[PDB]
Amino acid sequence: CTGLRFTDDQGNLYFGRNLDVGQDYGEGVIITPRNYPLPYKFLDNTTTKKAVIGMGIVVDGYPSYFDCFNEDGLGIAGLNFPHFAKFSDGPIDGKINLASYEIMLWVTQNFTKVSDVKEALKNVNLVNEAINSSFAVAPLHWIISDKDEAIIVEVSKQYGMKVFDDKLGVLTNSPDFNWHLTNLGNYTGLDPHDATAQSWNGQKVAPWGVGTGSLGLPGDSIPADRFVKAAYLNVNYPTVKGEKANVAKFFNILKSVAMIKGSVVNKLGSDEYTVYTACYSAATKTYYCNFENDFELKTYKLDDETMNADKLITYHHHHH
Amino acid sequence: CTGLRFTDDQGNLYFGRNLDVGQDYGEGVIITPRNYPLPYKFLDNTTTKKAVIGMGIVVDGYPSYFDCFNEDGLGIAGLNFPHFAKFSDGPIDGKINLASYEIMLWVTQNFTKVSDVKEALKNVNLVNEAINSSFAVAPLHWIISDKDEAIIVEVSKQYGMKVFDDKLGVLTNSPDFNWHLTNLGNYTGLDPHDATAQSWNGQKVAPWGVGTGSLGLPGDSIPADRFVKAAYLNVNYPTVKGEKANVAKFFNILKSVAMIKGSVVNKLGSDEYTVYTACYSAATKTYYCNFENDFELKTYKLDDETMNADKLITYHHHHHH
Amino acid sequence: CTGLRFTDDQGNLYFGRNLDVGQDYGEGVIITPRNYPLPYKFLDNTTTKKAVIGMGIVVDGYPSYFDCFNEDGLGIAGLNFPHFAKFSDGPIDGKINLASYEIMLWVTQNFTKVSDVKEALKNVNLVNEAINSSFAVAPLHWIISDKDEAIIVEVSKQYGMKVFDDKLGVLTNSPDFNWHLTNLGNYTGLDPHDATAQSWNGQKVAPWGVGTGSLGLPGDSIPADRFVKAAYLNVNYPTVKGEKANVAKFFNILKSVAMIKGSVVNKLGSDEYTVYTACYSAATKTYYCNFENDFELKTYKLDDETMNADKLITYHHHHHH
Amino acid sequence: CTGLRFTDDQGNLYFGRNLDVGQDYGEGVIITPRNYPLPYKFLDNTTTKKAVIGMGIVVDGYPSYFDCFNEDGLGIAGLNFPHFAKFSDGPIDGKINLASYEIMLWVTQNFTKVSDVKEALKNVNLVNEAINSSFAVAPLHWIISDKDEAIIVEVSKQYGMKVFDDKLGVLTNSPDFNWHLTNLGNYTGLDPHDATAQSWNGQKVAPWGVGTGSLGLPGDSIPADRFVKAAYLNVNYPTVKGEKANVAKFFNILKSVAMIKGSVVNKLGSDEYTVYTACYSAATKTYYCNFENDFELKTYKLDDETMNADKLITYHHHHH
Ligand code: NA
Ligand code: NA
Ligand code: NA
Ligand code: NA
Repeated sequence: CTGLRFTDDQGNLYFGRNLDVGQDYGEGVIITPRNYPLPYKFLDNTTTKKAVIGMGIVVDGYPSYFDCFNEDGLGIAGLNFPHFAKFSDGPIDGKINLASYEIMLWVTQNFTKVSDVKEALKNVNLVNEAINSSFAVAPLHWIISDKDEAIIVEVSKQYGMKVFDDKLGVLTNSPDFNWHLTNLGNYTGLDPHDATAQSWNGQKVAPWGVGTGSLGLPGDSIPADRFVKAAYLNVNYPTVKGEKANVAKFFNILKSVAMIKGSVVNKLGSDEYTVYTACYSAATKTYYCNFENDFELKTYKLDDETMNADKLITYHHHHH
Repeated sequence: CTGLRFTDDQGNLYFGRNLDVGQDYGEGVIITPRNYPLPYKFLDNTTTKKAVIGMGIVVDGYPSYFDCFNEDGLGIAGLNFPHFAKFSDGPIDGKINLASYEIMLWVTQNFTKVSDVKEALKNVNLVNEAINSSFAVAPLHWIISDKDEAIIVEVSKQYGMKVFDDKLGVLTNSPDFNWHLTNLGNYTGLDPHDATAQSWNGQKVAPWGVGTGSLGLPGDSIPADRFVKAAYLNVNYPTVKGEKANVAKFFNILKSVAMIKGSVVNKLGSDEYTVYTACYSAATKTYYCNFENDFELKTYKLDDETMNADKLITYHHHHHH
Repeated sequence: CTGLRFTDDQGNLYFGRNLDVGQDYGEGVIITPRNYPLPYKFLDNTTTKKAVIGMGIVVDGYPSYFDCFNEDGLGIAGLNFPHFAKFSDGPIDGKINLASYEIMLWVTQNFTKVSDVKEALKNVNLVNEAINSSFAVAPLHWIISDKDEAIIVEVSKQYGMKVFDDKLGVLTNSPDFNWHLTNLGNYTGLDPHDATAQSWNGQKVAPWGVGTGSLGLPGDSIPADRFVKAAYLNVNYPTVKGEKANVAKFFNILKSVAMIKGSVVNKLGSDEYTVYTACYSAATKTYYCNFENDFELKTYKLDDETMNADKLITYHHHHHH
Repeated sequence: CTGLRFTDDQGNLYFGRNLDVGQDYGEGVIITPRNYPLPYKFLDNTTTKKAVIGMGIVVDGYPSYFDCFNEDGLGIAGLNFPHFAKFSDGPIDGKINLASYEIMLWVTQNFTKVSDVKEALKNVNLVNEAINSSFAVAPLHWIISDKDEAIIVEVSKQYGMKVFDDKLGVLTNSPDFNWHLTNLGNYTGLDPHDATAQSWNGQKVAPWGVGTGSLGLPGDSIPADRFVKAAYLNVNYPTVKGEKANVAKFFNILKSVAMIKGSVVNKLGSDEYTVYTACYSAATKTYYCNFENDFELKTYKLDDETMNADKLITYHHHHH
């Protein structure tokens, strides 16, 4: 998995992710309308006040999102953080206690600004607790973004709860976010500008084509390598104008660091690959995605009809 | 540029390319119908006998293709081959003489099997002659494919004319094709299979995520590195079923090795990037494409209307750079 | 700099380092005998009780070691830790307070087991104090080893004081040690075993020579890359028998990751390179070393003469830079 | 294997090689004096006119050299060229026909200048013929050097006999020399100069230590990678003065690209590693070497005693 965000020139946000998995989770697009029942394990039950859209599954009427985005332009994506993620073994007195899966809707239902999320997370405790008996707790970390800033939320057995500002606009998987940030200093030799002809003791040594400035840029799917590549691409990609160009830019970057089917076989014998790429445009309230076996962009929208529906709106699962 | 071909389980061909350039050329999609006038610099002028589709420009009524594909399922793509490509000073008596730009139509008009193209090429001579004085001769090499085999055609100052079988189904830019083939032996350490946990003198060293067996796979846009990655992806991608799945597999692979805007600045100061990605599906006679600033797939078809049109059918030019 | 330790089949320790710098420091080999005066900034002044040998300079009669090893087979080496290393503003009541330069002698004089060093360090405080106003406080971290275990000591602004067990037997420079350890998981794809011939869609792709399983092993002098390579070599080098074979194995490994003159120019314009490589053999109490411009092994020994000398024994300084 | 040459400021040559093998060949240092019997398979038998030194084996009184150097400052080293090397299946009329193993002494006995070797090789045919019944033909290519130039001699089934000028002063193994030269253009992004701090969308990304300019320099033992690294090191290493400094420089470079024991296991189950590193100094007529298990430099010399001996002078085989 790779998460990505950036803005156009006028602060319109484009924010999304690749889902890179080794099995089928049965997910599909889900629109949660306003005034939908919203239970909490350790807080008063309530109802949604904001409509949200994203990809996920429905568990006894609870929309469990892999990524979701509210009508006000703030979203969150959950990505794998194995060997690090570890939540509290029980709620703590005086904290805002959330089972780790509840963070998706807690963030999208109560906030519109990342700066506010940041202040609220100072009294939040994430609890190691599953939705129900037949689910395990997923070892996730999260990227949260509005149009002004993105933060990384990580709760690990190594370091506890840490919240990072993410100026690169990217997130992958393990190890922890500061490790990845530190790793970038080893890639300062990268340069978009091509090299030119040289004399190696009088032997002409010259580029055969363009691209020689990025010698050393990794192209495999190791999380640290996708991180370096996605970060490099995102910060050097110019700002572009309009919905079509920005959506295209989003998919150009994430299809570049996609995990290609057949190139990764996990230790259990299964292919791991990017099953879908998705982008939320806050300006149009539109969720764009495509699939490993179906490349044309699909669109799903928060609008006056869907934001006010009486039930969840769920699209059949796209068969991988 | 990266060219790519493969087939599905029924022998349906999927064949196309990325165009990675640093300036605008005015190109767009062009259908050339049957019975369209076809001049030759050094051969008897004639008319097209098969319809073709692809990307290119029209120069004084002559469709000059970047890539093109005939209704019988054989296609060709021209890619840059700098510091190598060199053609004859003039025509040669006894040979089939073509200005190098004429090879696109000469191949798509006269053949349906790459086997026949291979035999005819033994008597072909490519000439260093431009279409007119406004254009320079482009230093190209070519990939040609039907459903059964793909070949690379390179005509160089170093080696003369060479024709290679291309079992990898990929082509990029310089150096020459046998150089790239030889390079693959240096990457036999790549493995789709993940590593597992190890004991480094009792220190547990274990992967953090999947992908560890492809350690060393280059991610940059140097032609050698795009060749290795593109070949590695193509040969390990499973054969898939149906038009939608195969077209998506094509774009999945070529977008993986696309040259991303902002990441490559040439020595003249211009961004080099993939301005379009195109796929020809021989089974539906459909040309698919999308662009750096417009990701939706656009489709264009050779069918009973377009193949018997009375003129060139030209779609508008999408601006870039 | 790269520090390295391992043992032979009998538990004889071989422990030393490369010094990779961009200027001359005047260093040379120094034997400090037993019963030599030993002042402390924040502790009762005393005398040495064990003889030590290593590389360093003498400042007003005080041997300031870059690395040093005591007659009981425990040693320590200081390596650069920039952008991390930070020590206390002043001493702290109740702690064993040391100016950071005093750690070399404090360790080699008071311990023979790394286990005891580990316990004492829980009450140690390192102070940001130079030896005098002519020298700046060096931003060091340390590797300490006996025959049984090696530890890394890092005192940083980011993390305070940390002590790590070092099963890899290696240390380089920044970032912090847990960062490097974590990095190793990304290199689980490395394999000493050669690849063999493969079929890439029927194209034979086969190694041209041995070594193909270590595809992706970095060859540059970035501290992260020297750490990965040095750890990989050390853990896969077989245990060897005898003094000559073990000393050679040591130099084989450290010369593999040496920083070669001319290949690294720092932002101030100076060449950074390995000016010397040194190995302490605990079994013979012998310090071996050679230099960038003099490859013969020079040897210096702690024995009954040098350990009971009446003064510091200093060998001449070999000029560099 | 890696071969290396360079000169000091006054044209004194330093020239040698690593031997990287997976088994023991029983080789040792051999001095061949003047007037020693020198048979040829396809030419008149003669005697040596120049003394030579180097590493090799003795086969029925014939010194079969892995590398050797004549008293006049010209040397040759044979290195592996598998899957390419292919010699003539029989002598050709009108050519100077040499069985491929005879080239070592033919070059060192008849020439002092590489420019002369170059002209003579135009009428030379290398023949696929073993020393005797119990030896196979080794698939070698060669590096030949005097103080002014080095050439690469390659006879392959792909390309026939080719002779290259070698301004890099290095040679490894397969593939062919022009392939390696072409490969350097892909590494033009390498720079000895360190990178400096950068702003990745306002995130400080800065080197943690020196060395960042050579991002992408390979450190494994694949022949193409040792070639790139050795070439880079040799052309950026400054010229140095005097015998000690130049011998040290030689070993610094070749120990850097050495094949370290335990890091390479071949498909038959054996470790491959650098068993010896050797350097001939033409100025002192001294052959320096050390070994994987014995690091102190050993020296062997062409002098008035050894150049005029009555038999071969052979040192017992160093046991690996
Ligand atoms: Na509740
Ligand atoms: Na004509
Ligand atoms: Na004191
Ligand atoms: Na004879």
